[PDB]
Amino acid sequence: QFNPYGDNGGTILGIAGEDFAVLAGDTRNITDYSINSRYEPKVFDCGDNIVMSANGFAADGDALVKRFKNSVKWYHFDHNDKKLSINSAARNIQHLLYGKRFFPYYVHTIIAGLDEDGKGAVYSFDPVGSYEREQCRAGGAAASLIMPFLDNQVNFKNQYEPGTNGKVKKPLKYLSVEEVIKLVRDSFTSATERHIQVGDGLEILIVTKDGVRKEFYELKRD
Amino acid sequence: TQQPIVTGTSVISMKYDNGVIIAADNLGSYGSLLRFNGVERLIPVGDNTVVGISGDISDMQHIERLLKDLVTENAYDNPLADAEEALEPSYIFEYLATVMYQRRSKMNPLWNAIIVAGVQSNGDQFLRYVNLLGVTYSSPTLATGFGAHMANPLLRKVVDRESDIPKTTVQVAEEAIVNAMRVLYYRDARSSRNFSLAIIDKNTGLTFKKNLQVENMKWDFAKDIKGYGTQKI
Amino acid sequence: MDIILGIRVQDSVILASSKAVTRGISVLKDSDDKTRQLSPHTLMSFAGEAGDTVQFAEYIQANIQLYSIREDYELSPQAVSSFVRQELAKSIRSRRPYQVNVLIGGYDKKKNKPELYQIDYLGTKVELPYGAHGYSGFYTFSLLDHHYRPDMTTEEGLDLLKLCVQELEKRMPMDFKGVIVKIVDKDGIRQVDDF
Amino acid sequence: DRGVSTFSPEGRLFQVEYSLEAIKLGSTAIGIATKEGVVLGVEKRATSPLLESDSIEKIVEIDRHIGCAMSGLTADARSMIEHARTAAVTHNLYYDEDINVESLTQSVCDLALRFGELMSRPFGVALLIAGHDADDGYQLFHAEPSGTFYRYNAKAIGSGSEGAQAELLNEWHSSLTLKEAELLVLKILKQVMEEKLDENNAQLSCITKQDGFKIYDNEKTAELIKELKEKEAAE
Amino acid sequence: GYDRALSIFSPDGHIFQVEYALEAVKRGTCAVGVKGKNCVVLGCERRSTLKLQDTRITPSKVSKIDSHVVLSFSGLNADSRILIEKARVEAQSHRLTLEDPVTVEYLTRYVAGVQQRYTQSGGVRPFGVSTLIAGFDPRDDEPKLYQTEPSGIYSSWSAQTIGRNSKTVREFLEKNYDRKEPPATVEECVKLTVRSLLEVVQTGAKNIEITVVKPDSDIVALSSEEINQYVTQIEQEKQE
Amino acid sequence: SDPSSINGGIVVAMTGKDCVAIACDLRLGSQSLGVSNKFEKIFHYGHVFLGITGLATDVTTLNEMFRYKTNLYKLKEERAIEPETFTQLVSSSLYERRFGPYFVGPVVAGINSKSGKPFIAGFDLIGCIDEAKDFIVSGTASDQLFGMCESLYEPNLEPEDLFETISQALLNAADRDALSGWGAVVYIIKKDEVVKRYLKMRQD
Amino acid sequence: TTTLAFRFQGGIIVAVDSRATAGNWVASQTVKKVIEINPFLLGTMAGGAADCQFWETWLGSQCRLHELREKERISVAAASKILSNLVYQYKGAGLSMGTMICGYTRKEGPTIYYVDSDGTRLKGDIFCVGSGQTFAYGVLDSNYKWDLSVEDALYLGKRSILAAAHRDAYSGGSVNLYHVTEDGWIYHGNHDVGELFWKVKEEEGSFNNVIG
Amino acid sequence: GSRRYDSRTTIFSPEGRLYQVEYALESISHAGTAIGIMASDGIVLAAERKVTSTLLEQDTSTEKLYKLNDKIAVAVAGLTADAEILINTARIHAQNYLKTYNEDIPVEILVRRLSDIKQGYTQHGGLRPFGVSFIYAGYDDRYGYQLYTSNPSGNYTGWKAISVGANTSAAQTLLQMDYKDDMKVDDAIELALKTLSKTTDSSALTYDRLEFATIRKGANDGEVYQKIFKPQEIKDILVKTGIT
Amino acid sequence: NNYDGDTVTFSPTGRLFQVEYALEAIKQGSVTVGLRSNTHAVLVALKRNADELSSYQKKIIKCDEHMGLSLAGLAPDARVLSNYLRQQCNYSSLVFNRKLAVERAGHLLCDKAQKNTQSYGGRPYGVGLLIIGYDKSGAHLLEFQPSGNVTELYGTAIGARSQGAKTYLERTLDTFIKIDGNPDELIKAGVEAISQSLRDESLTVDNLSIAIVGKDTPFTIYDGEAVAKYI
Ligand SMILES: [Mg+2]
Ligand SMILES: [Mg+2]
Ligand SMILES: [Mg+2]
Repeated sequence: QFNPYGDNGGTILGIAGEDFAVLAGDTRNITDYSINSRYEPKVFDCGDNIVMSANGFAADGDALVKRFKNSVKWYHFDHNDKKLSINSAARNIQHLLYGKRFFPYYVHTIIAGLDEDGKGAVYSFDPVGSYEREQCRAGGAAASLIMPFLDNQVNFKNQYEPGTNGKVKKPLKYLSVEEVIKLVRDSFTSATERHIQVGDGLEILIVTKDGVRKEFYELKRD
Repeated sequence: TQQPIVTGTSVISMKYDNGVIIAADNLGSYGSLLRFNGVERLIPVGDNTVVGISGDISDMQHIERLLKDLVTENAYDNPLADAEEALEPSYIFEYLATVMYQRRSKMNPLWNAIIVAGVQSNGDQFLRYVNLLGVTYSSPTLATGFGAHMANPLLRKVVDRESDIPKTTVQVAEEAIVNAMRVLYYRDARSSRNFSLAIIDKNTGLTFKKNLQVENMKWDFAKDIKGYGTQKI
Repeated sequence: MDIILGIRVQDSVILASSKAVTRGISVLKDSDDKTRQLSPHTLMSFAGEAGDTVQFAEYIQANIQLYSIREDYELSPQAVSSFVRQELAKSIRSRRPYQVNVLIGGYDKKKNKPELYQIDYLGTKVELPYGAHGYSGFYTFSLLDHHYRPDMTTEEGLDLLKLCVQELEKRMPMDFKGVIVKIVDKDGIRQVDDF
Repeated sequence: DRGVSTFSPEGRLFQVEYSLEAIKLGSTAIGIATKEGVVLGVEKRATSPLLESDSIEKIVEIDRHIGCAMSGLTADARSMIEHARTAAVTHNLYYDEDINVESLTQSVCDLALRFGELMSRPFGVALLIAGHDADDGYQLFHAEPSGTFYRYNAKAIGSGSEGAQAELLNEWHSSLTLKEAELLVLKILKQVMEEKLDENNAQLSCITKQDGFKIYDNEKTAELIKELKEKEAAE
Repeated sequence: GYDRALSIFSPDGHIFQVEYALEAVKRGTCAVGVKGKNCVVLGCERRSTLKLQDTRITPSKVSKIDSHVVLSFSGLNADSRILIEKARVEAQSHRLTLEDPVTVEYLTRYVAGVQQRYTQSGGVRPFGVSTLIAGFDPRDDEPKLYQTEPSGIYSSWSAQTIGRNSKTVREFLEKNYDRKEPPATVEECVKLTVRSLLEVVQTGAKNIEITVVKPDSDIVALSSEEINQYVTQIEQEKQE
Repeated sequence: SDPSSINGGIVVAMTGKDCVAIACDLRLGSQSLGVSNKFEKIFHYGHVFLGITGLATDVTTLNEMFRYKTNLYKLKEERAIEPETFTQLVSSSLYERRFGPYFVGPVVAGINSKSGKPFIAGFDLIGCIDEAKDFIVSGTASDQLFGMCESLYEPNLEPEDLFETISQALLNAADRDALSGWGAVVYIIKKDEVVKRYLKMRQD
Repeated sequence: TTTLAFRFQGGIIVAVDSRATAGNWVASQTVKKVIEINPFLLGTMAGGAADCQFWETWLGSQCRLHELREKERISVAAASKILSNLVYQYKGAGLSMGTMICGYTRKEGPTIYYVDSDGTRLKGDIFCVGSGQTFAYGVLDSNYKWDLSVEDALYLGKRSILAAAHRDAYSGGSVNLYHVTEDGWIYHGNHDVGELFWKVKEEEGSFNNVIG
Repeated sequence: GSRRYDSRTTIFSPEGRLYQVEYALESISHAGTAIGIMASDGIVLAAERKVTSTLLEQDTSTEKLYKLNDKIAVAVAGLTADAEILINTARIHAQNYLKTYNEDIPVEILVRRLSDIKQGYTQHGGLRPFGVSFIYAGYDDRYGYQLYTSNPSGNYTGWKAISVGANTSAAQTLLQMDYKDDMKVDDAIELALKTLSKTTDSSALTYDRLEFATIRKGANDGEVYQKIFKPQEIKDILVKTGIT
Repeated sequence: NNYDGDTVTFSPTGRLFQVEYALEAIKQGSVTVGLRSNTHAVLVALKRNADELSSYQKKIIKCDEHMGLSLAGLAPDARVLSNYLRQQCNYSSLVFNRKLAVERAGHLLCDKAQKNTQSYGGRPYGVGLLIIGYDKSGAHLLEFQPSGNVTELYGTAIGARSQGAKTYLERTLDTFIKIDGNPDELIKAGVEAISQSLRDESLTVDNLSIAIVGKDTPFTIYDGEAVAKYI
């Protein structure tokens, strides 16, 4: 019997800063125990200061991103070159996903950018279109390895102030872009050690008011 | 939904400094029966592209006809059909990848794994893969089926990353491809000795080699092997 | 839904229907009215698959109300039951059938006679002195076979109905949270608020 | 006879040109755009005194940020309003935002030329579409049955239109207040109307960023009519 | 399918098929609607050119759309049945989906929309019918009276008439109906409605029909003798 | 699960000298539960009689369908339908639902009004005609009926003798079937008189 | 998941948890399980997240179109029935939905309809849906009165989710509270269950089985 | 294109009349006269066949009177072929109703359905209307004995006595003169034949030029019987009433 | 005369009058100019207002990053045809990862307009279009007529009084073709060309509309104070 779905592995991570946002993902593409590519870009600049990644089944992921990029193009044509806000992009993606409710895009989608007040924004989607704004979100193979770490080191969960013994929480102080990238790199370095599908390379897309910048880092190739 | 009947095995390929190489054997299997011994699975499109196909042969022959019709259609009302508005590898691939994903989305796939090898207008090497699921990816080396498991490891020792491509000559690349084809003949039960090889170079163009054979094989050591453990004679 | 009973006496039809609505683990409601008034002298109780029951009942109600307005005339209970049967008989060979069983209790003003019709989801219609759907008949019919008379008063019919419910409350494993009872006679439809 | 989609020798669609004549017979509608808001006003024109004039609905809400006034065969406007309301709501569903006033107007105008041998004839009604969005601020559009729409600082449609437009030519400037615009619509309506203008045979409305689209009470309009009378008697 | 554009504009901006549909309404028997303080009365003319008629079974001029709303008309009888059927279906559909009966305005808006649709759809002619729609909104005691016409425009009326010689009876109503003080009782409203028809009808015998609609689905049609008593009292006051 | 044995019931028909007989039980059930003892399975359209066993909703539906069709037949043809013609109509009507059939076992019985010839016929659920000279059986106790009819039947029985034969065939067959019984009816049919007799039987 | 809604003197209380799981894996603790259909209407999320989000947002669009056309606030009865009639068309296709449509109008008063993906539409006073529904019902049934104050009713809804969050493995994270009045709904904050549990334990004297 | 050849069958005149309906009514005015009379104990249907021949097989012939079901019959005036199309539709409608409700269709419901079909041909489709007028004679348990008529416009009305076809003005005046409410079937039979005998364009009224039918509760006890008269039976009733 | 009732009817001299009447609508429209060099292609359009309170009707529409047009005639027909071009440009990019050739875009417009001239019930398009674009064979300028005729040109003009601008371009042919790598000078030549079609009115800040596409220049439209530089 024909199986229309597959699993191309991969892991992605979106973090929203105070006045910035990052969307990272490894560059390894796989089937079963084979490596298809050591460098296959997974996070894309979609225009209007929005970055996107649809992790899971890569054919559905490529199709969705391609359709969203097309939606941005037609939004400009139909609405006098108006900038597509991150919240409007999110709602539009819900409709793209729910349009295939009974034959889903087998992907976990994440987008990042800035909201209309200039603050950092990340949105997270399930395969059929349910979505939410989030501060911190990992997706894909090693998401279970990364998120507990982020709960602890970004949101300071289970961390209290010394001397008070549980009475006073560690205060939630804002993180810089340099501090976030350190956590992203350490997240993927740790995931690489313990998950077979994670490795080869790490590509990060950073979004600010100035635009979209890229950073690349090598990962272990075993 | 169907099952593949008459099938073709591995297609292997890699990039080198000035272009790309692609190869595939000339067999059409019918399960374990090695039925058809003269099947060409590399199909050139113009003088800048070669499409290598594995999997179902009936679906390959259909794709072969789509590409032939693509060339005809591109020439219509096109004075620059043999120049600036000729078909590029990137155009040919994107078309096939669209068709493959559309066909899987109607639950009626073309039961193939395809590699499109070629050189672009600006001299850039093109090498990308697509299969029955519409899954696509690119890499300095690409291979289908058994080739993925056995050829890629050997070809990756020559070109391990992007920076190794300018350091790799056409002689070294062809040597590596030919060796990989021998290894596949040793170890793939649905392979043949006879194969075709195509080189697409930005300077010397498209060289298409037919009727190549696996040679320099090691079998002599077999005479010393006796029994399965304790047999001395 | 679970228990729906019906009894036709001398001058009226009495329908009794359980109040419980259960969604798997929990009892969501204990006051649910499993009935619709199709016309002033015709009442239909129902039980079957969730959602389909109310959807079907309201669909029938709308059609009979439409007929009443168009002709300025109330259809006979027999005519309404035949319309309902045809809809269910049509439904059973559909893409997705209505999984709904019904009792239709009506008072025919022309013949001055009460009438009770039992129709299952297949479109199987029978006119009866007393009827039920599901497992309800298994517990109650032996009592009805013994005590029933065609010349019973409404009060005697209610007493025989109480005996049936008591037997159900004793031997049925499920708690159906009692029954809402409604009477259909020459003066129309009314609910017995203490049962 | 002849095609419904036929061109005249001058290069105009007969049916579109004829529908424009039906609009000239319609009751007057006026719109004025300012930096403080857009005002929309109409002549009700009841055919008899027994007709309850508050049931005459020639000013209509499309969304909270978009209003609309009509002139001509007003029955034809109902399906246009329905489409506009649907388009406004649908865009909010798809994009979690308000729709641009121009984009709404363009969607309504796409219906216009969908006629042939689709609907059997063009619409016999013209629309003044007024609204506000963040990108282009307060706007007023004139949507015709030709499928064309022009943006206006001020515009009059209906039977008294050319007289009213000449008056709007002199009176409009870029510093008009909302209150000044209200009186100006009332003044020009009073000028072109057959019957004497009051709160029962004329209606006012506006669209502001803060409060959105609002149809004015007869009591509210009555005070503005009294304010108008006094300021004209002041010189 | 037959797609011919029958309703089209003319050089002077008129749609003649819609205007000729109004001429069919002009030919129809007179209908009148008057709303009091706590009621609405619908009066209708019956032409006495047809005797040997069976009045038991002959289609009555006033039709119930629901238990709380009624519709009368002037124009083509056959055309009116199609509008009545559609209205009755929509009334039951509204009850089924909204779980509330239609308002009088909603029902009017629906019927008027159907009439409009038949003025710009291919292969169809407009309805040669104008309607008077009257009743009371659910749980509301304010009387409602609306009018529709072939073009599809509709509006609310304190009192209105349609059909042949409607110009004359509208003249009567415009001088006799006071808005500050409408007919306070059922008697006063019926009397004013019968009076308005007597300006046009001929004999006050079987030529006048009267239907009274009150709040909370209280609708009744007056009989010959009951109407005849109004006819008698009106002329005895007139002999002075 | 099996639609032809949910409701239960039986029909039997026999020929005699210048007469025919058709009979049925009165039971309707929901598997083990007895629901009705007044569910008659024999209908008539003019002088042509039709018995129907099987799924009760289809029994009712088919009666309403053949009433519909025989009423239109009569209006157009200006005469009542004959048994031979009606048999072909049943067959046609059933086969048009070949791949979504009515789960029934119909039986036709009657005398041709012109020739005077006694006629009976049976069908399977998709319309195959069985035109027997002697007898036709149908229902959940069809095996039992075959056994009774095959031994009890002899040709050219007089009306009152045929009544006894068919009655005894039905009764004893029904008493060996859980899903049949609860009363019984026998029609004795002659060229211009038809008698209908309700039988007394055990009610378990 | 645990969601509840109940009618009382001062309107409707809506209370939900925040947890989302994929098997044993806790995907999110910050899920919004109350859908703000419009300023007057609320809906709860249980079963399919997308199905509830998508169709109750769509419902808001339909309610907005209704009041534009009819110039009047839509009834809770009519709003709930639009959603139930929609999901009934999809019956058999695989929608998963268990929701409470909550509103407060003039003609109806405070009203709650339980709407469900197999077509069910039930009016009622108290509803609890989700994997922790049984735990919430216990606290609700034993403490519910019609004459509850707004303050006490808000606490009851908060406390009932806490009961479920404690015992049910698939419920937790935080509690979201809403109070629905005739003039609209009012949000009464996000309450972390971790911090709430210890606070309630001390102040109330409950959860003596748990060491703190 | 094709527009050039379109007659536009469904348009108003400047006076607000439907051209094709009016012209169809003109056609019907040349058809053989059909009369219906309603009594307390039954209904009579009488109709004149158009200029016949001696070689026409009368006993197997039917052009005027048709059975719709056991309780309802119609008299035809106009194009016979058009009438048969509508008659078959009405027969199907009656059986659809009987299948649905298990009760015989009320007379008015059948009449309304056929009249609505005629109406449709005047409003949409661009086809010519049916050139047929019907007299419906029927019984049901709600209103008892009923007479209706319908014409190409799709308008229908109820009657105590009515004529369609040729010379309706003269026929209706004669019926209006001699009809009374307490009249019986036997009296109504006589009135129908006397009226046809005076209005006919033929020299004399004979059995071979007539079709006749009665609907009576003269059926043994609480039921209704339709009687389509045979040629010999029409001959006998002509002698009985003193016309031949 | 007797042969102008519909588009399906030839006249006795073999003319199609409905098509010719559609061509007349273009002549009533406001003037627009198109011209190109080897590196860039320019559109200049005189926008028309209804009155002093009204806006100036937009004339230029973007079809892709590398292609767009200017219109003269029925504006809704231009919207339909430009929407079709957007879709065809888009299909080429999505399916073939290929920017649509300007010449092939002209062929598609010709065939779409042709179908409306040979069938009953429909009508011809009532608009003329000037398409500019930069593809793999450099800069291009096309002229579309609703008869179906599409023509590749160095320069042209359509609309009312377009003959003046067309003669100017015919003189200047050798000069403006050589304006390579200088966008401002190529626009200047286009502004000077459209000036030869003006009477009574002159080019103001809200009157003028300019668009450009080139080697390293996406299709961009200039309106308002962005064209004050060229006045
Ligand atoms: Mg690893
Ligand atoms: Mg037995
Ligand atoms: Mg037993």
